[PDB]
Amino acid sequence: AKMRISPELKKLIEKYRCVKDTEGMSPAKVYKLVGENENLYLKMTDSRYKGTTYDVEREKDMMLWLEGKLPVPKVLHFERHDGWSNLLMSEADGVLCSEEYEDEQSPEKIIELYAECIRLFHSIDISDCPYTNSLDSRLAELDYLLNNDLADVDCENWEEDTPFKDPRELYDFLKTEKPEEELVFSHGDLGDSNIFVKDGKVSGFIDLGRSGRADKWYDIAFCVRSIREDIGEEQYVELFFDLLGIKPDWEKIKYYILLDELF
Ligand SMILES: NC[C@H]1O[C@H](O[C@H]2[C@H](O)[C@@H](O[C@H]3O[C@H](CO)[C@@H](O)[C@H](N)[C@H]3O)[C@H](N)C[C@@H]2N)[C@H](O)[C@@H](O)[C@@H]1O
Ligand SMILES: Nc1ncnc2c1ncn2[C@@H]1O[C@H](COP(=O)(O)OP(=O)(O)O)[C@@H](O)[C@H]1O
Ligand SMILES: [Mg+2]
Ligand SMILES: [Mg+2]
Repeated sequence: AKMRISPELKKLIEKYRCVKDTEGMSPAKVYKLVGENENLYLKMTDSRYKGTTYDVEREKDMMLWLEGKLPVPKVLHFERHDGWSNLLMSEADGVLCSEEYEDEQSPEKIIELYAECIRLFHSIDISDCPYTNSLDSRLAELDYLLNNDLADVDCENWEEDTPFKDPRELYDFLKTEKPEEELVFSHGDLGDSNIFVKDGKVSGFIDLGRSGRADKWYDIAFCVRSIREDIGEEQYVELFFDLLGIKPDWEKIKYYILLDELF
């Protein structure tokens, strides 16, 4: 248990000036490798999350599968060293969505980007998708996290509208209100922190440990959540739906939003 990376990987990143990310809120460790000819990225999770949607090991699988289907990083190196899952990947092409609009009067551009991701997602053949993240599987995983204290139940940034007075109240609810599901490709954590844009078009997706099959409303819900907080104006949510060309199923949007609360 040397705590981190193997020798080989150490040699591989030597040439680069390692810069530790400070944005990622997951349990994973992220490092930007500032190189001469390019930039590389190293992401790693410890053994506690092995098997879970946090496991970069799983993230690596989806990264490989999605190649030639979505703009994802190139899997440059992967290893399981000392109970850790370490992934070396290519820098996402484009500009981090969040950064690209971090301060602009571009509400419409954001919404457009979100709707493009959704349509784009729907066009992906999940017939051979490595993982399935159905509600059943997710709740089983949530249950696991809570039992092993792998979830931050006290100090997380919760929605101002989450009723529940404790973890199990919410778990129970999710377990009781499971909505009907209609599998489609799902990112798992669709936000301006995991999406890249270029020339006003999506150019890349990262953070894939939670990708796989799941209901259509999952990602839709995530977008709505960002939108309502990052651009206060009920009117901009209606536009997002106009672009997706569908009516909102509020009951399901609320559900998937709550589902993400303990992750
Ligand atoms: N625990 C680790 C996870 O922490 C965040 O996830 C949390 C969301 O950030 C919270 O939502 C807040 O941030 C949204 C932007 O996404 C805003 O729209 C919203 N108004 C805010 O309440 C939500 N309540 C809980 C969710 N677990 C990271 O995103 C995710 O990558 C990381 O794995
Ligand atoms: N391949 C990549 N190219 C560019 N930036 C990346 C890449 N991988 C990670 N990052 C950067 O690091 C941040 C955290 O990485 P992410 O995979 O989202 O970890 P977490 O699961 O904690 O959110 C991202 O918001 C992004 O800024
Ligand atoms: Mg992320
Ligand atoms: Mg993540």
